[PDB]
Amino acid sequence: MNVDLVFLFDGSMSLQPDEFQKILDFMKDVMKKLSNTSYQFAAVQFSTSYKTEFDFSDYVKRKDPDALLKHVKHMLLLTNTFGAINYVATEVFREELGARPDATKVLIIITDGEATDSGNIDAAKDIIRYIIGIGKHFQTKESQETLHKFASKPASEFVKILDTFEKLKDLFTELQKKIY
Ligand SMILES: N#CC1=C(c2cc(Cl)cc(Cl)c2)C(=O)N2CCC[C@]12Cc1ccc(C#N)cc1
Repeated sequence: MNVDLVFLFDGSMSLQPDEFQKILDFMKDVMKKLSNTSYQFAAVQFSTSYKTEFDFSDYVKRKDPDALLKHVKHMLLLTNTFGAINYVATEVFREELGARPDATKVLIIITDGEATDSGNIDAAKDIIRYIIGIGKHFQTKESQETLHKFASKPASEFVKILDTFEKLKDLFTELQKKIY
């Protein structure tokens, strides 16, 4: 499983303390589970601006999820998802940062609300994109469909809607079952 995976997580002011922590814990749990594989990880927090919490080359050093995300500061601003995706496509998937030319590129977007910006995201066309929409903001079909534009096709497979943050645990279990 030679995959270069980037977690692009929402750090807007809409996330309460425990909700942000559950997002961080989900990323850590996934990384820990896939530590003995060819997976390589990078994580970017997005709100109004974007910040690479750790790059692929950082992950490779000791593969310590707890340590890699210990200094994360909850941004608590807006939700500029479109710009965040372009940021990942142009500033994170770079060989200079540890990305592997022959690895399959995957982007996991985790958010709890609609984007506060707009923009072309063709820069991420060679990236497999999943989006995890969490919470009441996505309780209606209409709101859920706004996430389709960020994900790969078909949305039925790349868009994951979770009613609560506790469901991240359920999602993780569901994902693990697929690789046997
Ligand atoms: N579906 C799915 C997949 C992934 C994915 C990961 C995260 Cl963190 C969240 C979400 Cl929404 C999707 C993922 O990275 N890959 C690589 C290609 C498709 C797959 C395949 C797969 C690999 C490993 C596991 C595990 N464990 C399960 C499935």
